[PDB]
Amino acid sequence: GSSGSSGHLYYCSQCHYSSITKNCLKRHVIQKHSNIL
Ligand SMILES: [Zn+2]
Repeated sequence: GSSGSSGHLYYCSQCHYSSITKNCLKRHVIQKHSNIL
């Protein structure tokens, strides 16, 4: 047998969250974090 990490997801700019595409992930950054400089 064998072992390893899970399939690819795009990771958040400010936490450990991840999603399918940047087009979904940006909504998490808009809603859950301070999306400012
Ligand atoms: Zn996040």
